[PDB]
Amino acid sequence: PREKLNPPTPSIYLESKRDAFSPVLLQFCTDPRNPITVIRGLAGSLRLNLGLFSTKTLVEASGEHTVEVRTQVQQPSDENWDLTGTRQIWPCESSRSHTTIAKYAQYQASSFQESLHHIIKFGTNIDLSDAKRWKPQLQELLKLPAFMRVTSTGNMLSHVGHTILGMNTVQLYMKVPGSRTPGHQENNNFCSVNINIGPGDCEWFAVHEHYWETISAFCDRHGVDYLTGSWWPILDDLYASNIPVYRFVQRPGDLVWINAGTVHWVQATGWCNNIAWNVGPLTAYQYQLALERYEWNEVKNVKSIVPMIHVSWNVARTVKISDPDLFKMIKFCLLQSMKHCQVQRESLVRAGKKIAYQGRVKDEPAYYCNECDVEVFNILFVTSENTYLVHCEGCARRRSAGLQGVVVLEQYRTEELAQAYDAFTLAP
Ligand SMILES: O=C(O)CCNc1cc(N2CCc3ccccc3CC2)nc(-c2ccccn2)n1
Ligand SMILES: [Co+2]
Ligand SMILES: [Zn+2]
Repeated sequence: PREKLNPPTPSIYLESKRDAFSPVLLQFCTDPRNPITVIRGLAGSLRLNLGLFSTKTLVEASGEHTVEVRTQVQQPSDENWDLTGTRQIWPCESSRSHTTIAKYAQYQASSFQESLHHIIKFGTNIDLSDAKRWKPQLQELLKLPAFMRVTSTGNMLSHVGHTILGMNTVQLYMKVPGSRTPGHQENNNFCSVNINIGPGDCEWFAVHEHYWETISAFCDRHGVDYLTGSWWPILDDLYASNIPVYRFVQRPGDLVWINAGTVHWVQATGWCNNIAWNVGPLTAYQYQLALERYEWNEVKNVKSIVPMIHVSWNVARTVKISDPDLFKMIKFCLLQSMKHCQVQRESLVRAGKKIAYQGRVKDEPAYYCNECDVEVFNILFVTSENTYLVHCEGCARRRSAGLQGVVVLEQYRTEELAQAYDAFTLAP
């Protein structure tokens, strides 16, 4: 029906700072039945100074900061045309270039005044990770309830132990009308927090995680990579497949919570800035979706930007988990991980290959394979290309000389993992 295919937007209006900090808010935002939530009056209720994220303030703060520009043809939010302008298509291609905040600002400001073109420029992926450079901005985001913050005990990304750019650091987007964010799910299905600084609106579209394989099938049919390509759903295709589509406007000061694995796309209707980062709540729902996308990525040779094995061990070492469903999932992941390390050690020892203990140091990143981008946990196959390259076991073995010239390192002895694992118990 027309009613079921156009579901109402899950919405919250905070009348007070107290309601912002209610446990009811966290349960509403993370409810699997709410794929996306818009929190009206969030900035006002928390007295957030969003002026700190105004274009004028940003220019003064770091005018020469790099902006990744996406050049796009301006089109209505429910349209994406082929080159002839006669039919709708899924692929939504852009050109990628670079400029500065100061220069993008002048373009943003000048277009805004002139309104008082066919081709537009979208200022993307602006990196607000530098804690000194963006101190007042980042400090302002400490006013949010804990579950929404960049860093918190209940956020899996706060147990990584190092920076994951754009996930546990804030990204800024500077927009003019028509600036288009193509359809996607977040890295490893992690939740996202997005605030419109404004002065104008953003239009949002979203589909429940449940339907993602159908959207992936459309992408394949229309010649674009679902996981890594740039695409814009044809709404009529979605409706013809009985897929409900959420549609709403995000006004200045409104916070959008993108729940785990929600497929979403966005278009600026006015001139505005957006800020965003990811959160991974420590729930069975989020953890399951994170691990299944982790496994699917490996099938499809796509890098998992969240190193889920590394993360699961860190969580197990420090966090008390009381939910039996989530505990079981983490416990299983850890046991599989120990077994996988063990198989590698045994085959290395059978081959007569030496393993050196390397250990871990503070702030050390998690490693990925240079050839296939898979997470490489604990047992590292290392080659000298000063410059060292890490490989997974398969790719190391595949080298023309096999393991000749490859040094194998171990970052955690069996006993280290066994002791961490044994201490990880279900909390009362
Ligand atoms: O419009 C907004 O306020 C939110 C923008 N969100 C974006 C924006 C964004 N990009 C800027 C938008 C854009 C425009 C045109 C082509 C490609 C892209 C992708 C990079 N990428 C991502 C992304 C990437 C990987 C995993 C998860 N998310 N998210
Ligand atoms: Co995104
Ligand atoms: Zn590999």
